[PDB]
Amino acid sequence: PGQGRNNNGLEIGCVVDAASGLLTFIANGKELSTYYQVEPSTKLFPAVF
Amino acid sequence: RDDYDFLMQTSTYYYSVRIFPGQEPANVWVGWIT
Amino acid sequence: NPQPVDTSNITIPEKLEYFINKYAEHSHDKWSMDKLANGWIYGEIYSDSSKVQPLMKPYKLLSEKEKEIYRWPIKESLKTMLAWGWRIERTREGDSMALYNGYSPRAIDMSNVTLSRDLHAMAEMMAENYHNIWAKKKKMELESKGGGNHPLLVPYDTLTAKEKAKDREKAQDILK
Repeated sequence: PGQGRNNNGLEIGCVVDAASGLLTFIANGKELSTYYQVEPSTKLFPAVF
Repeated sequence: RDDYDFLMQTSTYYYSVRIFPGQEPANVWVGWIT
Repeated sequence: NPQPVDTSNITIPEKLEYFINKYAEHSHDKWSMDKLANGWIYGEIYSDSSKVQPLMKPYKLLSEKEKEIYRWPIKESLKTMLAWGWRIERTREGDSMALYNGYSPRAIDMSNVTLSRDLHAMAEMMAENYHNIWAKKKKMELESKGGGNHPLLVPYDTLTAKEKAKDREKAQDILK
């Protein structure tokens, strides 16, 4: 939903659980529906496009 | 606030990306790559 | 000879009323930012000595008289841009935002928007029309008072960038 775009910079938080290979995201204090499951021994580089 | 023992025993890491005002969020992707 | 385009016969469509309201609220927000940064005296009451005139209440809370001072410039702006045969419409994004939805101002920065070649060209051309309107008014008043020749009464091409900055930024603001 179209926000005011002035309250604060859009802060997306990436969380990685290496013990379980779980990748989760937080939009603004709220957990996003999109999540990922990675194979063991994977190396993940924090990236922004 | 946080639990020191949980932090010591955990394997969960975090970072955050702040898209500044004036940059359209639809043109920014955030996550991980190999 | 300053000859601004005629807007007497043109009528703004009904769907543009929401646009006019939003632009007028945004202009009031910018103006509140400007004066509060300047050091203006906040508007709790109507006192002449302490310079508390405009009351800076929310545009919701402004009366119809104070609403018109912002809407009217937008009114002739839309009238000018439509008198040139231009096609303005509310797209799927506008439909989506329509479906979606004491005064502390909050005004979004507008310089962040990137303007294209064609919109930029029509921006300079409408800024030229704005300068023509101002030049006509200035000429009328100067031979009304019967004296003086204003240096800025010069063709828009002969105007400098700093002198054209007002009209350029107003055109960029409306297009953005």
